[PDB]
Amino acid sequence: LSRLDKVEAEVQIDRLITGRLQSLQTYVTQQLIRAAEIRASANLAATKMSECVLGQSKRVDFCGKGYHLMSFPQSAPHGVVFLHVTYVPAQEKNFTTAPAICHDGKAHFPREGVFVSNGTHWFVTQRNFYEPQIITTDNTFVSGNCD
Amino acid sequence: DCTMYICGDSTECSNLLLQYGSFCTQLNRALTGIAVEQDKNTQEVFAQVKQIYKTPPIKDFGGFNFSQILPDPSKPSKRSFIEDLLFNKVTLADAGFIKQDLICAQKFNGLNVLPPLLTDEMIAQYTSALLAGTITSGWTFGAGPALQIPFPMQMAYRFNGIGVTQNVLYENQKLIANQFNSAIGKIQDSLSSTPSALGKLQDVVNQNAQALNTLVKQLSSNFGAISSVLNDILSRLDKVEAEVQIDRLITGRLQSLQTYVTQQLIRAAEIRASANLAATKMSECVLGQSKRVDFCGKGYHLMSFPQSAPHGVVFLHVTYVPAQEKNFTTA
Amino acid sequence: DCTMYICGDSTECSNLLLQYGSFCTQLNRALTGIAVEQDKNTQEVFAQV
Amino acid sequence: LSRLDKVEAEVQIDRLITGRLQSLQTYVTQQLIRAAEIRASANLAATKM
Amino acid sequence: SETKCTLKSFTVEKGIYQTSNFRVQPTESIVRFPNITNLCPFGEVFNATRFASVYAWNRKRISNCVADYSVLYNSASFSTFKCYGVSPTKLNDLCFTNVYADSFVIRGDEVRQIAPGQTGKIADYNYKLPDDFTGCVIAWNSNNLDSKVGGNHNYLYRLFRKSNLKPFERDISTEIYQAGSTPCNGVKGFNCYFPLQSYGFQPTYGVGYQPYRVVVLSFELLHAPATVCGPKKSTNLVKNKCVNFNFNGLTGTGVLTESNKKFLPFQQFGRDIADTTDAVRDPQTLEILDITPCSFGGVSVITPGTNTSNQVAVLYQGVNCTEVPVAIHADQLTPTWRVYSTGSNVFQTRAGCLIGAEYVNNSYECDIPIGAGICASYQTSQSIIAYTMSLGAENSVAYSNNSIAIPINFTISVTTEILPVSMTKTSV
Amino acid sequence: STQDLFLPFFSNVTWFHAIKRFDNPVLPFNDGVYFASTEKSNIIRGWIFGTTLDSKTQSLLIVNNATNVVIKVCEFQFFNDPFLGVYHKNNKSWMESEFRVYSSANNCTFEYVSQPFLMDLEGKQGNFKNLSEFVFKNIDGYFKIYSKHTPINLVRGLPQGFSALEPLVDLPIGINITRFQTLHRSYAGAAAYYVGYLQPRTFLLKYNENGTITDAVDCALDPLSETKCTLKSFTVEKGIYQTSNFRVQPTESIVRFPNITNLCPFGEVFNATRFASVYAWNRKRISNCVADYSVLYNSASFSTFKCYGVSPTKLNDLCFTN
Ligand SMILES: *[C@@H]1O[C@H](CO)[C@@H](O[C@@H]2O[C@H](CO)[C@@H](O[C@H]3O[C@H](CO)[C@@H](O)[C@H](O)[C@@H]3O)[C@H](O)[C@H]2NC(C)=O)[C@H](O)[C@H]1NC(C)=O
Ligand SMILES: *[C@@H]1O[C@H](CO)[C@@H](O[C@@H]2O[C@H](CO)[C@@H](O[C@H]3O[C@H](CO)[C@@H](O)[C@H](O)[C@@H]3O)[C@H](O)[C@H]2NC(C)=O)[C@H](O)[C@H]1NC(C)=O
Ligand SMILES: *[C@@H]1O[C@H](CO)[C@@H](O[C@@H]2O[C@H](CO)[C@@H](O[C@H]3O[C@H](CO)[C@@H](O)[C@H](O)[C@@H]3O)[C@H](O)[C@H]2NC(C)=O)[C@H](O)[C@H]1NC(C)=O
Ligand SMILES: *[C@@H]1O[C@H](CO)[C@@H](O[C@@H]2O[C@H](CO)[C@@H](O[C@H]3O[C@H](CO)[C@@H](O)[C@H](O)[C@@H]3O)[C@H](O)[C@H]2NC(C)=O)[C@H](O)[C@H]1NC(C)=O
Ligand SMILES: *[C@@H]1O[C@H](CO[C@@H]2O[C@@H](C)[C@@H](O)[C@@H](O)[C@@H]2O)[C@@H](O[C@@H]2O[C@H](CO)[C@@H](O)[C@H](O)[C@H]2NC(C)=O)[C@H](O)[C@H]1NC(C)=O
Ligand SMILES: *[C@@H]1O[C@H](CO)[C@@H](O[C@@H]2O[C@H](CO)[C@@H](O)[C@H](O)[C@H]2NC(C)=O)[C@H](O)[C@H]1NC(C)=O
Ligand SMILES: *[C@@H]1O[C@H](CO)[C@@H](O[C@@H]2O[C@H](CO)[C@@H](O)[C@H](O)[C@H]2NC(C)=O)[C@H](O)[C@H]1NC(C)=O
Ligand SMILES: *[C@@H]1O[C@H](CO)[C@@H](O)[C@H](O)[C@H]1NC(C)=O
Ligand SMILES: *[C@@H]1O[C@H](CO)[C@@H](O)[C@H](O)[C@H]1NC(C)=O
Ligand SMILES: *[C@@H]1O[C@H](CO)[C@@H](O)[C@H](O)[C@H]1NC(C)=O
Ligand SMILES: *[C@@H]1O[C@H](CO)[C@@H](O)[C@H](O)[C@H]1NC(C)=O
Ligand SMILES: *[C@@H]1O[C@H](CO)[C@@H](O)[C@H](O)[C@H]1NC(C)=O
Ligand SMILES: *[C@@H]1O[C@H](CO)[C@@H](O)[C@H](O)[C@H]1NC(C)=O
Ligand SMILES: *[C@@H]1O[C@H](CO)[C@@H](O)[C@H](O)[C@H]1NC(C)=O
Repeated sequence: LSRLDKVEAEVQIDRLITGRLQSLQTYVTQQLIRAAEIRASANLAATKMSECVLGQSKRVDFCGKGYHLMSFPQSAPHGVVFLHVTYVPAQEKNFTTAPAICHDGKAHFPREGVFVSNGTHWFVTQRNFYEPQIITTDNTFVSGNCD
Repeated sequence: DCTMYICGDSTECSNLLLQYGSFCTQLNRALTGIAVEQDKNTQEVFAQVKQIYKTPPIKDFGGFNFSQILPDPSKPSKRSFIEDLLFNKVTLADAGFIKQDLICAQKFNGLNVLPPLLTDEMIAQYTSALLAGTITSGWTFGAGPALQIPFPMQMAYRFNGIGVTQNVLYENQKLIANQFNSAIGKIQDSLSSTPSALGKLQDVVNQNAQALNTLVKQLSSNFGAISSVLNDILSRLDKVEAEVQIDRLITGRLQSLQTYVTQQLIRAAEIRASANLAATKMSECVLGQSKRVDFCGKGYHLMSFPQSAPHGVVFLHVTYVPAQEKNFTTA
Repeated sequence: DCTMYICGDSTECSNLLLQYGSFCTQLNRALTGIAVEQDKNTQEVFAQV
Repeated sequence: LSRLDKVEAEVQIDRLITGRLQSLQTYVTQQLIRAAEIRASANLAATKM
Repeated sequence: SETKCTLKSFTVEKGIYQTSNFRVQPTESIVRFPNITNLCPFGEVFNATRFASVYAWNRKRISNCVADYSVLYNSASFSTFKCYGVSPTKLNDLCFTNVYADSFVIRGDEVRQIAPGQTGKIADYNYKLPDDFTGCVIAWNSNNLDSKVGGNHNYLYRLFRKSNLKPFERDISTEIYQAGSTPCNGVKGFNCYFPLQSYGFQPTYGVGYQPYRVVVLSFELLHAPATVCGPKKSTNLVKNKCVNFNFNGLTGTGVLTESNKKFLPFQQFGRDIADTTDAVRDPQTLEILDITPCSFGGVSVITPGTNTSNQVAVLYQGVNCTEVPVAIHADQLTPTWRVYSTGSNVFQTRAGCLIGAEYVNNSYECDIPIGAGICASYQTSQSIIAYTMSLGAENSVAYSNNSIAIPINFTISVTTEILPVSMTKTSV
Repeated sequence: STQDLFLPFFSNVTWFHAIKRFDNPVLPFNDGVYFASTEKSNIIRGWIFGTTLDSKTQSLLIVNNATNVVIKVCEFQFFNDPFLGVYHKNNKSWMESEFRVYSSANNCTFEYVSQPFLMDLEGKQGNFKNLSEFVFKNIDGYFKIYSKHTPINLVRGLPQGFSALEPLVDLPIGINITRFQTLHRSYAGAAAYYVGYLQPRTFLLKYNENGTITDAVDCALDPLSETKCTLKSFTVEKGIYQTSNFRVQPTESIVRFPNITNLCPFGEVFNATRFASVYAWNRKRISNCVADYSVLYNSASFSTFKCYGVSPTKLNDLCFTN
């Protein structure tokens, strides 16, 4: 302006205005896309809070790796941090198994657990932890025959 | 490449493009971000296991026959029959394995297609590892140390999961195995017969191809100038009034590039959402058994099997459906 | 309609709009895609039986 | 057109066309973003069903 | 240093940084214009005896000759030069399909009326130019050559017409115009004017009425097998090299190879989808030659952390790097540095060619990606190596139809997870 | 796809048959004229182009009189019944004695004689009917010519098939042409020609791999062809395809300006006695009258006209507040 009067100045002013308006529009569009991605992340965070912190989740690999027990939230700048406490088995032993027991000409199946033998005697154990028990009718339910 | 696309091999046009700042740099940054995001998507979808499990040489699974999903050693690649059908049905254009034909016109204008980090053989290796781990150990391999379990007992556990007592399997094993084999054969026939199934992938392939084609075609427009070719504009008009045409050309080509980049960003966001859904489905359905209604297929879910495909993944949901009911009196 | 909106009932303006290429076609394709997506959304929400 | 001869009608109509094309493009981009948000909401509604 | 330029910083993070892409500059230049030598008869155009009147402007055909517009532009006796679509300087470097030369004499104040889109009696009645006229107009006074004290009346123009003429339209009829409502016939009548108007050219007339001889060239360019060219001399042709070629004015750069396109005799150019040329018929040898710009590609710089080391690597995506030895630094390149092209460390991948890294066979976790399953890392006496990434540790399971494994002891682990929630507000 | 002058497909072409004795009618050349011939021994050899044909204005003359083809544009005074007449006259050859086409050629601005154009192709002796297709364009004073010659084996109608025309020569005749007449070889033979009319339209030109046009479709002939041109492809999938929007075109024009008739006193402005000085510049008010800026813009004694917000051309079609 201090160098050119109005008629020939408007020629440069319009070019500058178009350039700066284009830059502003690009900035706004990019901000909108980033905001959409952030809304997606925030919705995921809210769902994780509601299901892992306020309860216990059966969804695999959602609230941490392993069998979920509980969680604790922690604040952070523009975010949130979860501490997923999970149950992981450590040491396994190989065994011999069988699907049923035929004793009085009838098939026996476990109410809860699996049939297991160490090589000489048979027991029933819950699936995720070793605890042998003597075969009892309280452990088994009868249906069908042995053929 | 912004500079070649806008002002291919011209110092005079490069000098004018220099006056506009960092538009080209911003476009390159966005494109690089999208390119990295694609590898991130594939990584999260397929890399859920860190140890590659191997199927046993024996194939005695109590009557179940997995020949149509396990890899076939005779083929040089570890692809099964169904995966072969999936790779056959898709017409993938310009995979980018050194193009030393429309894709030739694209390349010479600065339009590059980069190869993916994970190859179609490594993806098949990941899929085979997942499938072998599932068929050998149930869901334990996704939760911790892999624990072997007979398949005829794993299926009894699944039936116990869907609220059916386990003796039903031990009394109907042969019939159940026959049903499963017949269903797998029906999938084989359906995928060998119909073609509209893989339209969901052919659509994104066509979208990318058509977007690149339109971007290529955009160079033929005058955008108000006397000619669409900068070489002739220079050869006819001297260094003074050629500016009045070159600035118009530069602005038009910049608008075309910006539109292309914005559309690519929106498409990438949609694909990212789809890939997140695919990863969630893998974790929920393959590595375990899900109680969510109509998530892992129609009916009561039992198990699932992953299969690779060009730019996608295919799940085979095995479900339990009652068929023959009888009316009764209750109290 | 791109040409109606920009150059309603003017052949001289239509000729100038012709020089710009496929902008109008791209806009029409995007709008048609959105329109089809709306029906797809309604169908997938309500047509589960 | 009824006031100015074709030569300067060019100089006016090109500016008008550029402005109107910019407005159309802005409208289409905003509609695309809104459609994406609505599609996410529709997917959530289908899952809730 | 180029990565430092790209990042606008003095510290670079561990990874791969795409930089300015390379291009092979042309090795030499070839000129191939048709070898005609006969001079164009511009004498009979500019410096002939007499010019036909504006209402019946003469058209003289000029073709199959070599013209030099420098001698027409450099003369100081001329008055006006304004060219459309072409510049006066650039005429000598370009060829013409055909030369349509229009010459006539008009008034001094009517020189403006030659421009297309203007309005005036001459443009309205006997000489109108197309809205997108291309060519040059030559204007200069000729009063001392075509003006007489007794009155020069041999130049005529039409006064009235039924309607505006089309561009480049010529009318010769002398029909009496019916200016009034009632029709008439015969030689003359009331409100019945003879279409042609006469003028008494005399030297006593001041500026603005003097006769101004005007020559207008309306050639069309570079969409046809041109036949009129400038004084540029031909040059021998070579193949299989990136060369700055120009056939009949088609300035361009690339490597040319004899294609198999059957150009029909009225066809001189072949074009791609993007309206760029793809083949050309040489004006001297009637074969057909394909044109492709010589190879190019991106440049990536593979580097470890700046504090860790300074040694780097280079990757050429999409380029079979057998051309890299051909990329000798005799001709220049967009990237100035070439010291890495020494060799003995060259490896080909599906993602391109990697130079400056030693390929090994042992596998590791993928440190920084290159592409197509190959990725590099910096370690041990330390250098940048390249290897195929390992998917994991192989582990077979002992399946059998009558064995199970159940755990005996358990461990409790705690795992962290970070999720962005919100971003900074901003108003502009 | 190209947008310019082109004949629509499936057009209702006018047809001719030279069965005896006959005459060649005169037909308009508005917006270009399509022309075809399935003939024997090259009976059709020329055309006459013009707007008045009676030496009042210029006209175009093309004749293939055995020795060579002549192209001539003059002030032709054509005869009312132009014909050509020719056999085995002591030389075993056939000679064309008569060239009765015009009587006056006062002023000529364009002439051309190179060679005859009876380029007969393979087969010989007219075993298969020869299709000589011609299209002529007269745009901005440029007369463009396209030509073809191909054999067909259909008995009477136009051969159902595809072809394209090569350009022959461009003629800068620069004359007004609204009508045309065709030429002949009068000596045992029958000839037929079609008279079609070019139109500004668009077609999808399907070039083959070798550079020869193999097929073409219209963009406005029928809805299927409109979908084809919209999709830029020759195959259409099942579905609904939105195409170009319609608009009702206006039936007639109405002019409604105020019905005042007194002429504006521009005489008291321009042809006034004296003006006021620049420091006290005069102002005169003019309203409620009839003006005409053409008489102000057409005077040659004036020096400068710079009109801002308005062009000098559009002044007579605009009305002013005050
Ligand atoms: C598989 O598990 C079986 C159950 O523990 C186990 O049998 C048990 O063996 C112990 C010996 O370590 C017996 O304990 C008795 O051992 C002697 C035998 O004379 C007694 O003097 C002791 O006082 C003690 O009572 C258990 O009675 C016996 N239990 C059963 C149900 O048989 C097998 O030895 C295990 N087999 C293998 C291969 O590990
Ligand atoms: C598991 O299922 C497999 C697929 O159904 C099945 O392979 C199929 O085996 C049959 C017979 O063994 C083959 O049929 C052909 O066999 C020989 C080949 O020369 C011919 O003599 C026959 O007439 C017939 O053409 C099928 O071709 C084959 N399927 C495939 C895809 O190769 C396995 O046998 C099944 N395994 C078990 C243990 O059940
Ligand atoms: C080329 O020749 C054409 C044929 O003469 C000529 O068209 C003619 O133009 C005149 C002038 O307008 C018309 O005369 C009629 O004009 C109006 C109708 O718009 C009537 O009100 C008048 O009373 C008068 O009858 C002719 O009718 C018209 N001829 C035809 C066949 O339409 C062109 O103008 C000539 N072109 C050039 C550039 O000179
Ligand atoms: C077919 O029509 C042609 C067009 O009129 C006609 O061309 C005419 O040919 C004669 C002689 O060949 C020319 O007469 C002049 O020819 C040369 C020119 O230098 C001189 O040596 C002669 O003495 C004589 O001056 C005509 O000028 C020429 N017509 C035109 C318009 O140029 C053919 O002769 C015609 N053929 C037959 C068989 O009739
Ligand atoms: C449990 O057993 C499996 C394999 O079964 C055993 O095979 C013999 C070794 C013998 O001990 C049989 O009685 C068993 O039935 C073990 O898997 C093996 O592990 C070792 C490493 O310890 C490895 O070298 C082998 O390759 C594995 N077997 C196969 C077929 O790959 C498993 O380790 C055993 N678990 C424990 C806790 O001992
Ligand atoms: C990279 O280029 C080289 C040569 O430029 C290719 O080597 C050619 O390979 C083909 C196929 O085996 C042979 O017919 C040629 O004779 C080879 N050329 C030479 C000079 O030896 C090489 O194949 C290319 N790389 C890839 C991956 O295709
Ligand atoms: C067209 O030709 C005619 C006749 O050759 C020209 O008319 C002659 O013009 C001269 C010059 O004034 C007169 O002396 C003659 O009397 C005219 N003859 C006739 C019969 O009128 C006419 O000038 C030519 N047209 C052009 C544009 O030159
Ligand atoms: C016309 O005459 C001048 C002066 O003699 C001469 O220089 C010029 O070359 C002539 N014109 C042409 C076209 O040669
Ligand atoms: C150029 O010169 C060569 C050698 O004399 C000749 O064969 C060729 O025909 C010439 N070019 C043309 C276009 O005639
Ligand atoms: C790089 O090394 C220097 C010195 O060894 C160290 O101070 C700096 O922290 C290192 N960079 C990072 C990012 O830790
Ligand atoms: C890797 O092994 C292959 C064969 O197993 C051999 O040809 C190649 O030379 C080896 N690479 C190196 C760097 O030794
Ligand atoms: C062609 O037009 C003539 C005359 O109007 C008419 O008799 C004939 O039926 C038309 N034919 C077609 C196919 O339109
Ligand atoms: C035969 O040809 C000659 C030369 O061409 C010619 O002079 C003669 O008149 C011809 N014969 C007749 C009968 O015209
Ligand atoms: C002034 O006088 C001239 C000469 O007669 C006349 O033509 C002109 O119309 C007059 N001015 C006006 C404005 O009428």
